[PDB]
Amino acid sequence: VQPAAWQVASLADRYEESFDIGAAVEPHQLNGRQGKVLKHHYNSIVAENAMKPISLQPEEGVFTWDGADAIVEFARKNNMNLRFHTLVWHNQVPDWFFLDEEGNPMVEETNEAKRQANKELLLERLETHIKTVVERYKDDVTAWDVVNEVVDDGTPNERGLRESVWYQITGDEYIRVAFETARKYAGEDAKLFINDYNTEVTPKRDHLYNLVQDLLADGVPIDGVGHQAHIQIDWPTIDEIRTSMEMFAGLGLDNQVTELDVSLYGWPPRPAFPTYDAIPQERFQAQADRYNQLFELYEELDADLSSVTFWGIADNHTWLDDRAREYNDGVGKDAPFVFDPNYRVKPAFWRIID
Ligand SMILES: [Mg+2]
Ligand code: NA
Repeated sequence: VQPAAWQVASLADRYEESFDIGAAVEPHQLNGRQGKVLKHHYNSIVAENAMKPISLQPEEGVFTWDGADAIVEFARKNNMNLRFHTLVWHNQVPDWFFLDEEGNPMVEETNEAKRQANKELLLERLETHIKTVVERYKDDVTAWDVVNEVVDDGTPNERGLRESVWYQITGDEYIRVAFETARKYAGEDAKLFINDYNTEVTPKRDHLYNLVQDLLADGVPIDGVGHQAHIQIDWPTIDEIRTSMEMFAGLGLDNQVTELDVSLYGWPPRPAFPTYDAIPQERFQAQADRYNQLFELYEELDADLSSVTFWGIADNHTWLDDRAREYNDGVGKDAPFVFDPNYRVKPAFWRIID
């Protein structure tokens, strides 16, 4: 019988000399016990959804600020650092960005001259998006995910870049423009990150390594790498995680762990247990060991790691459940955090609080 999260020692306090402790939040989770857990264990937050491009500009010139503002207000009120997630991504990004002046998808265009025009139009839209959003949240955001997931899992081109709508339309230019615009409007002091998953493993790691070396050499402003750390119990290895973080630190970049979850399953996450109560104790203990080693590593690397954020708060809310449902016929429960669905501490908590 584990105690409630607000009854144990604060994680932020335990790691205050090492790094921020962060959580991804939705507006509705800012009160209640989620609220209470946040104020007690965390000194940083990020918007799980309320700040992605489609959440902020769903039609051109129509900005929808309420959710994001609610999160800001809460960070402000509770003296918490705030990551911005995210200025550019190829999902939860609104359709209108990528349509030509006659409403057709720019990617379908076959004329090399109109494509060039479409590239100028898209980059202009991006610049206008970035400038507006940054200008509003400039004074509260302490770290910016300028771009998210622009590096490919494979290698479809020279630079190892995701051939998303952004790249198909503009090559690598949106990346340069994203950072340069974000620097421009946020000021020299703002911390700009390139955020991604599987940063721990090659080829992707090397591509990002190469890419940030390139961009830096050309004076494109980029302060750090965001390691999503959607990880599993036995993968990636501790040595892979360290090597990625220490490589990027070698370049003078900051590292943050930005969306950490420790799934009870592999990839794809099958077989999942159908409910939390069905999850055998065995799995909470393998997770607990994984967390112990993971936070041993983080603390060891704390010279080069400023923030560790979980992609959620307690196991009642986690996108991993969508994945579990997806790969197990609509019924499936994961449990990635150190607090359970009822805000009680899990074996993993004790392993990282000490
Ligand atoms: Mg420990
Ligand atoms: Na640190």
